[PDB]
Amino acid sequence: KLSEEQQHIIAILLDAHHKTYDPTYADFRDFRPPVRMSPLSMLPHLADLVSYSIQKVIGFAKMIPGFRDLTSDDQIVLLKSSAIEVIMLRSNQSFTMDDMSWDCGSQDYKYDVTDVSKAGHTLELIEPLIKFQVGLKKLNLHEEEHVLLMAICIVSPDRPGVQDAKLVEAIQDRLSNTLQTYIRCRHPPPGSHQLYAKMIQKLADLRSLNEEHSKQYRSLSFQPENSMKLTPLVLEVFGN
Amino acid sequence: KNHPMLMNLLK
Ligand SMILES: C=C1[C@H](O)CC(=C/C=C2\CCC[C@]3(C)[C@@H]([C@H](C)[C@@H](CCCC)CCC(C)(C)O)CC[C@@H]23)C[C@H]1O
Repeated sequence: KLSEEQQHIIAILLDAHHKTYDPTYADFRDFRPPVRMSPLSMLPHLADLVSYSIQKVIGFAKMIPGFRDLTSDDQIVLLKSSAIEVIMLRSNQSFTMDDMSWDCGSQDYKYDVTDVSKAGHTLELIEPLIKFQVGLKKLNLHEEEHVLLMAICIVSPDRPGVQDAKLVEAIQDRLSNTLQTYIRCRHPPPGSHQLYAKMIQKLADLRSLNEEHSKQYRSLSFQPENSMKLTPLVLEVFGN
Repeated sequence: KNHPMLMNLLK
């Protein structure tokens, strides 16, 4: 029993994702070129890809019903904390179980564990990242579920530095109710069973990955030489 | 708070 509002919410989140996610990956040609030889050799390319993906996530977020009613400061706090997580989430669409890699339509734009290693991150982060991708991919989400999960991740009350937790919660709640009802009404067994609880668990996994990223990012970024390889938006969003 | 780029992209 999907309300008219709920069907509305889904239609908006699908369009917003379509407008901010190009399944052809055409823009990837504008990044500094990938290099798979030295140490940090994929960093310039992958920082570009991250920076781009931050812009696209910001453009998705702005379309989330209710998001615009938040304060500018709270919008900032939510994006800054969720950015890496949504990039992780949104990355699942290019992630392929065959190769255990992210496949962006080209050999040059196909990323594996070793490429991520060339970004300067350890296996301590990379291993759980790939495991995350595998478990998320196995959920086999409908695109409606996927777009809802992204929006729910962005509008989390439980983010440090939030001013209006209560308004953020009421925005999320309406997305959570929309998702729950969608799974029940639009999702067929067996795919649907405990699907919500598993989607909720991925949000928890993302938080742990986010913690580990911030740590390795401080280590990477702490050196000025490495920091120079990043983009101005990546430095503003992640830190410096 | 020191986020000019993010703020500009948001609106
Ligand atoms: C458009 C898409 C496509 O689906 C392609 C995408 C792939 C995402 C990938 C694959 C390459 C490695 C990426 C960029 C990861 C980064 C290198 C990331 C590794 C640690 C993960 C927590 C480190 C980023 C920095 C800034 C260097 O700390 C995050 C998402 C990963 C992202 C998405 O925006």
